[PDB]
Amino acid sequence: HKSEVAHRFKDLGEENFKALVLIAFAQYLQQCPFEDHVKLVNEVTEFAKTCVADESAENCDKSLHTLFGDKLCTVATLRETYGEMADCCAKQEPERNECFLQHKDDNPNLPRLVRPEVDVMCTAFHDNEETFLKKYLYEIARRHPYFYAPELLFFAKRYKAAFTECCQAADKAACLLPKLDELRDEGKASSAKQRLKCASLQKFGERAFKAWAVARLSQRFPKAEFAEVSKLVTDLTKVHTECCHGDLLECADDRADLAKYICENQDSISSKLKECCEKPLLEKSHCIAEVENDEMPADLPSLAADFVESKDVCKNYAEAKDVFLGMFLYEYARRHPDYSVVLLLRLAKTYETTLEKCCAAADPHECYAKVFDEFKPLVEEPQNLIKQNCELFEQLGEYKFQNALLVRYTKKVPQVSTPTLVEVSRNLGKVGSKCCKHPEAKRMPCAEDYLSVVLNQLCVLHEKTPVSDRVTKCCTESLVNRRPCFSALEVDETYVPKEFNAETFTFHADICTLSEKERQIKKQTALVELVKHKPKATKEQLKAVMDDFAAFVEKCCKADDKETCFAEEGK
Ligand SMILES: CSCC[C@H](NC(C)=O)C(=O)O
Ligand SMILES: CCCCCCCC(=O)O
Ligand SMILES: CCCCCCCC(=O)O
Repeated sequence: HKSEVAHRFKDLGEENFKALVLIAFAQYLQQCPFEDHVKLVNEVTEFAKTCVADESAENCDKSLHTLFGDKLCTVATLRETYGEMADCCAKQEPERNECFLQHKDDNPNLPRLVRPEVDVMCTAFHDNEETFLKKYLYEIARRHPYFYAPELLFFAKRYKAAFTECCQAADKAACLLPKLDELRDEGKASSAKQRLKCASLQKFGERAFKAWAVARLSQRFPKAEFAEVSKLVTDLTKVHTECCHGDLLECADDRADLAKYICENQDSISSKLKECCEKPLLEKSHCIAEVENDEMPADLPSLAADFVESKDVCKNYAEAKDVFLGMFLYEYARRHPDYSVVLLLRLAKTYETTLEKCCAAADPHECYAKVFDEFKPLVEEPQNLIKQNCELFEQLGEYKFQNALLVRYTKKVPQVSTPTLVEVSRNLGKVGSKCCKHPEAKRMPCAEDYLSVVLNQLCVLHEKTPVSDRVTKCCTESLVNRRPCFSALEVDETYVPKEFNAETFTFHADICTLSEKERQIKKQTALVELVKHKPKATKEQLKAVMDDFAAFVEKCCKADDKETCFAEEGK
């Protein structure tokens, strides 16, 4: 339309409009209190309704980023609270928007959300239901400034249905807590997953994201032709490009169009989409992003015919390189659902390098004749890591598997901060519980693509305050080689041991009131400092103090002397 705020308001509806606007303000301004954002969203909602009445009204023709950007600069003393971020309000679009994306804090030093009692939450949900949900959208968006905004509406919908169903049940806690705990675990999984898509677009460009899109969509939709996948790749790229840039209104509007196009052409795409297109609009897009791999068509020809033994290999490649390379990736991904997306990108990167080198000779066919043999070592490298690590996880258990990976990556890069090393290594142990139970046919695609997400978490957490050059090297190298780069790292011998500090290993009775999951994080934190202090400590010596630690906390917390057991054991 002529008025862009009117086009999104009419397409998204008023309810989703207010929600996405609140997510936009909370991701950009994360430290601003909840009451300040409510005023801004309502003033945008009031202004949006005036443009729906007449698209030729005042200020209705300006861009969505100028509107949202000007409103962000109206909150007084933004420089006082956010420091030097207000220097970017003195800029013009799209420069002002680019810096507002630069100041997004992945770790925004916010206090952990203390969860009130179930009856208190059910009371607040009954008092002001509209305010209760807005607090959920607000608190989540601050701590996850790259959250998939259309998905966050779905989490908010299930967060509402949880309180609607459980607050009427006799045992409210037995109903609500399993749903709230599952929503939190699934929520952080969606955030870290979406952060990889944004980091791929911002750091490596659209070209690196389209290659990822061609691979995963071909694995998931093997029956669709290349022109149909290229249509879905181009549209899906536009959706995530807008969401990562802050275009949350255009993003959710374009995802609804993509989910509508996919569901209207299921026969040309996949057979697994039938049961999910019967769901509501917000639930429909969620499942399609997680639907199972469609059965690949039987009797497919070997890829040597089209790409190795052909006369126009260099002719078609020189005419359209990225198109010819895109066809190779689509044809290789649809046939191998047992490969990870990242592995398929390495093979496509390997095949591209060969054509650039071999098509220059006078006899190109004789040069790239054994190009597919070059893929053999690349396929076996992740399989050996997953086979060895799953054997280590199955014989140790998740918590012990985290500690084993914790010491491993702490010795690899001891410069990274302890809180970053703890969270990343804890999520590095969850891949064992996630997909070491899978057979080898589905073990590699899930294990490695999960590692790319968790390693990218270490990438962005270290990007803000770079303390180690080896992490920065493996992060900015080539994205697809992030896991091999990190896995090929060895013990950092140049690292000097950190000086001793007795205040780090002191404790109080507050650890006893903490939850079991929060208590082991307190224990894993001391293990990182222990490995940093003694980088040459053997694996069994680390157990003696950690086994001493586990029994010493259980002994002190169970006894009657509140702070005497902890203080007397401070020697
Ligand atoms: C539970 S999340 C699993 C990862 C997600 N789904 C599948 C089927 O791969 C994805 O496409 O990346
Ligand atoms: C809106 C439907 C998008 C489907 C593509 C999902 C790709 C993925 O992340 O696996
Ligand atoms: C199931 C595979 C688990 C991989 C954990 C990290 C392995 C490494 O890079 O040392």
